Amino acid sequence: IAKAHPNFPIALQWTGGRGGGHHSFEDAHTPMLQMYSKIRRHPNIMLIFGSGFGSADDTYPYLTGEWSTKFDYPPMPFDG
Amino acid sequence: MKPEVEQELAHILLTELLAYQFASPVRWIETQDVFLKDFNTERVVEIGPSPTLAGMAQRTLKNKYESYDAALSLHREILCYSKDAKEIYYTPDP
Amino acid sequence: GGQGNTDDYFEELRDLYQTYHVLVGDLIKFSAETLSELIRTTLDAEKVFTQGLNILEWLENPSNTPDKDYLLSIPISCPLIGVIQLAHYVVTAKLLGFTPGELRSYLKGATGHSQGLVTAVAIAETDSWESFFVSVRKAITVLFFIGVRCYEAYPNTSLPPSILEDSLENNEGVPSPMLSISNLTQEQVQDYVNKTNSHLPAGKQVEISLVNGAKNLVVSGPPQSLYGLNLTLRKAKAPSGLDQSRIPFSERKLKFSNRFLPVASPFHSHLLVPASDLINKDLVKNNVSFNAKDIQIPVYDTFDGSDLRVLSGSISERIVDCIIRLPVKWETTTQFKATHILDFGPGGASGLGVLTHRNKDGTGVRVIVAGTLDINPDDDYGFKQEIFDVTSNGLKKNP
Amino acid sequence: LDFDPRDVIKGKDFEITAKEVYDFTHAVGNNCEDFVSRPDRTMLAPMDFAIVVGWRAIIKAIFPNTVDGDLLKLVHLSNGYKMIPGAKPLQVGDVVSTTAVIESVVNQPTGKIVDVVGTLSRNGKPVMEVTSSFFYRGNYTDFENTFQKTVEPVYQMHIKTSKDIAVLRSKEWFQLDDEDFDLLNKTLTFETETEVTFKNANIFSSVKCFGPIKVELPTKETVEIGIVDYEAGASHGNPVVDFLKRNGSTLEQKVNLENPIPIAVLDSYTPSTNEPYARVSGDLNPIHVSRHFASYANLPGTITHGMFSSASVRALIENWAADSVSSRVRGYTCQFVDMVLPNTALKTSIQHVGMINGRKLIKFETRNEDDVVVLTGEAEIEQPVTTFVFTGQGSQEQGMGMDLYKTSKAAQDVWNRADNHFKDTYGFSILDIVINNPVNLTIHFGGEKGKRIRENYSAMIFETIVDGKLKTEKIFKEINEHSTSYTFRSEKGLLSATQFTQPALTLMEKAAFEDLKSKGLIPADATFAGHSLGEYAALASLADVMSIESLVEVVFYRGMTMQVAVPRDELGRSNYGMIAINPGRVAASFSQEALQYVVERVGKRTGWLVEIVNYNVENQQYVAAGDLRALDTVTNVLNFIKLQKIDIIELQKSLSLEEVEGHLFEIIDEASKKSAVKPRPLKLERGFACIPLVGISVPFHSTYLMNGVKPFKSFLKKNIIKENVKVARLAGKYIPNLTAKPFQVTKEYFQDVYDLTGSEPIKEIIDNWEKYEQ
Repeated sequence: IAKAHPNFPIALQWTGGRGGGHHSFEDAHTPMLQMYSKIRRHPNIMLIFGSGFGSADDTYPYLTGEWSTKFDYPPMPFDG
Repeated sequence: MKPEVEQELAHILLTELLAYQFASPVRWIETQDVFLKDFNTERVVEIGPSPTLAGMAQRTLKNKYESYDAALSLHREILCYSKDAKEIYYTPDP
Repeated sequence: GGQGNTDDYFEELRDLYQTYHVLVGDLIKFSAETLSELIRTTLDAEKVFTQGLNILEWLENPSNTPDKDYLLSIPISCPLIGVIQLAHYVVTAKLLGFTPGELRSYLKGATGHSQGLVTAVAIAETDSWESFFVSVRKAITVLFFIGVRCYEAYPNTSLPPSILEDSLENNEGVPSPMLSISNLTQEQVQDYVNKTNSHLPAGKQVEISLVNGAKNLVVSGPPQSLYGLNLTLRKAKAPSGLDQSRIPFSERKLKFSNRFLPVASPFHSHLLVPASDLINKDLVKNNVSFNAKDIQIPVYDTFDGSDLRVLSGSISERIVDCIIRLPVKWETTTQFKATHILDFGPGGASGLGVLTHRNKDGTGVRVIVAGTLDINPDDDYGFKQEIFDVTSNGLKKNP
Repeated sequence: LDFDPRDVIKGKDFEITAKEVYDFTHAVGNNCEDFVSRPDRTMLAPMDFAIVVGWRAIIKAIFPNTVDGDLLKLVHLSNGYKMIPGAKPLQVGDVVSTTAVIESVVNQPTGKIVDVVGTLSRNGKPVMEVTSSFFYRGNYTDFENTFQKTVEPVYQMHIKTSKDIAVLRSKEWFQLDDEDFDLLNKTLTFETETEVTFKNANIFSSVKCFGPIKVELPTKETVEIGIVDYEAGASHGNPVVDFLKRNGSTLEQKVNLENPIPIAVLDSYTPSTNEPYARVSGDLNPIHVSRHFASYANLPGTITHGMFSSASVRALIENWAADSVSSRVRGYTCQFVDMVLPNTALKTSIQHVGMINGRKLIKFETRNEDDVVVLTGEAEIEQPVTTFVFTGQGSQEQGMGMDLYKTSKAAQDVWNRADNHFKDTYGFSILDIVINNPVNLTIHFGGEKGKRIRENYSAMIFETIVDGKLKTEKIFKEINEHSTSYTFRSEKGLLSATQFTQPALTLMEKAAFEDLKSKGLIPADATFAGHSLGEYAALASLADVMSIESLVEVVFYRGMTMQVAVPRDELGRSNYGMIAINPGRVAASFSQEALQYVVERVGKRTGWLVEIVNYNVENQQYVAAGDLRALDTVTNVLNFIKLQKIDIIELQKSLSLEEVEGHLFEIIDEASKKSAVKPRPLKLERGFACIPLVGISVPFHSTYLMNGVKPFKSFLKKNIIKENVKVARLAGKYIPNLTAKPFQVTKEYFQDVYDLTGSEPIKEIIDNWEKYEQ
């Protein structure tokens, strides 16, 4: 989609299975643990991450990028 | 050794081996192992009316000799005479 | 890049004698001449090159080239991969008008894979253009004695075809002395080879050779036993298009591809250990011996990860041990902070640079392929031209 | 050149060095990855290395002066090997001794052929034989030193009439040890080896013919009787084969497969030059290296070595036919047709056409670039390591083998020799049993044949152990010297009563196995075993322990002895049976000792009889037998405990060992009378992990039958003859079921069988073991 439309902001609300309501089977991290690079190669993607967030401390490591450190990965910060 | 006294002794031994085989139980465990573990048979051929021993060998193969026959990577081939005649007669069809 | 990145490495010399003929013609002539001289002066390697190793005539008419059954073997390839790595090095030092020492003065450090590390430590001693050929000799003889002193330590024997045909429909190639496993951690492959080493004796045990990526590994061993662990992996198979998308994550079975690397000998295993002293004596038999005061740029260990300036005894000793006995921990040897990785190893678009890129992806490092001139659509890495661009189009920084 | 073309040629001892075959393998282009090892250890050699170690002795036979030849136009015609059966392939530490004897020097019009048969040995033992065929082309009329010698195809002579045994001893070259030998219905084979000395192209000067005459025993094991002894000057043929041509058949061990199955079509490359091979093989023949010689012999040029071309094609086969294991090639032979020039590509065909002695007969044929044949030969290539397991009782059905009995001449020759024997000794034929299982079988006792058969029925005795007393009591209580009939009873049919199934099953297996022997499908080193009934059908099939007539005897007697020791009802059904237990379904943690904890308490508590009789596959298949009143209790207790998943195994872990004693005593004496509500006609049903066994109503392989084992042993001593048992086909290849270790004649093996059976014949042997010494 983004490759079809360069200058049109499209936000990826990547949630994970561990959320409420309707439900996916995937784990939260591993898909974004290996798609993040394929995304940031498009500046018109707002990367948003949900599924299980309750406080600042809960999601702060995802904000800075430190979450991928404990998964042996470059720090990958999210956009919201 | 002296072959003929050995014939004598072995005839005695076989005699009693078949004799008390009558009532003693069948240790098909240790046999099923030794001919499948020590000699590493590639073709077990069940000669019989129905494939009971072939089914008895596949389930001990998949169960206790799965890592083994992989680490060695054999084509451990199970055949009964009933159902596997072309593979034992070496007459497969094109 | 070391051995085993491409299938037909000799095709990368096609262009080199073809393209930069006026440029690398002298160097390839010198290399081939001293190399054939090595075959003559050595005791019994006249027998290990069954079809001879006169390479010059293999260049003009490809009909003079023996095929991969004789061309992919180690005692014939290991020098040729090194000369390819040296030729892609001379063409850029030349096209940038640099004496070897000049270009070397630019880098922060140089390291090699399985094989190329000798080429790196060789470059680290190069100062002028005339003082270059002594280093070329120093290098190429090391790889000539590694290939020979291994190919009799663990030669190739014909694999029983009962495996050659049973491996193709299993979507694999001819079993080669090394196998690559993806999407699998270093702990799990050890968990498995421990199950396979439990059965077989020491002379057929396998081990991990290259910790290539974090989820990309390579194990070595006899093609028989390697195909064996390939089998014992099939109990843990899952086809890649099975659509586990309707079963929870922890309930899924790990799918991952694997393939045999087009190699001819089990590098970084125990199977070659009996050759270490046999090459160490072969080197001191000749003049080849590298010293710390002779190199200026840091050169990193594939096993430790440290610089080869600091070493107890002869540096040339650990260099071979890193190619025969010790495994390579590639992320442990990439503990350097640099902005660009330009690779002169073999393989180009499939060589070492691409996997290094996939490892150091979100670290902001920018690999460029110093081997081939082509284009990449997304341009995650670079090519020949990006080495030579004078505009701002060359200095491209991946994020 | 005062060399004698008749004597044997003594070679010279050649200790293989480990670098000699490393150098050979490559110089041959033998890419077979099966022969190269590391130094400081011995190496293993190729079969063709025999020529390396045999050449200096093999060719000394074409040198003697009386065999005059033009060595230049000498042509190598064919080369064959024979790795003699029973020897291991050659290793490099082996100091191999070679010996070659010229066999025959035949003189055709187009030259003369010499065939040298060398025999190489180590440690005195012969290792392998090498045959070869040269050719001194030209004309020769030196018949006065010409002689041929051959081995004839073994001829069978199936004597049926009484007038042939006359024409036999009507002959002068047919003599035995005792001419009084009963020659009727016997089977005479003639393994003869004939010599001949020529005086013209056709008029012989001296013919010899000799070779033992053997007879099929009732075990079909051939034993010699006499010796063919023929000799005649100025013959014109050989009579002793003619009288065997039309009178008898040819016992051809080569059996062709039904349809040829191709293996591969490959390509090889003649070397650049013939120098590398010539240096290895020690064959410095200047026809392949020099050019001032091949041109001297009108040859296309510096041709290759033919022997190299043989070794390469053999290496072309071990990889593809033997899956790259060399020990499977036990013989190889090849013809040279025309010659090939170096640096050439060869289209080699590989095809499976025949069988021999249970090993594969692979023909091959190498085409040139213009696709002209140069090499034709075949290979004595082993099969994989094979095991034949023979089934047991419970698997019987209609027509079993009665299809094969319609097809395999070598099979119906078993059911015939069996029923005919039963027809005449018990008035009762199996071939009418299996093709339509009757419900009841009355035996009539007619006139003379009848009385003879009835006393034969009353002539069997069921002994029983009572305080050492070998108590002689009657098998057949209803029989007597006044009975005129006797009936057999079973509701479903007598293929459900072990009285008749045992002989039917052992027949069908033995009758199907010896058909395979007719097809050459049985290795010499094949292993064999049987599940609880197939032991006899295996022994007789593999080691030929007993004649088929005496085999069916004991197997029928076994059925009877098993039958009488259990009380059957009015119609002949029993209160006993057997059951199949799968510890996997009851509990994923159900151990082997879990069954011993669950069922031994049934036996000790209910006072009934149930025992795990067979250990088939652990945690997956254990079958028990015995009293059905307790067998259904062991059935129901598992179908209940699977519903509860109460692992006695963790009770040994969670609780103590003696608290669980009473803890499981509660469960067992609680479920025992709960299940004991059964009526009299106990019909068994499949539950969660119990699988009933149909037909089987006797609980064999139980201590319950321990009383009736000395009678059997005493009976066994009569039927099996020590002369018939051959230890060669038993050591290591027979795995008994009493002892689950391969049959080996050792003290500990005796001690192994003894301490588990407590029998005196082993204690009296181990205490008098010094019969080991003579």
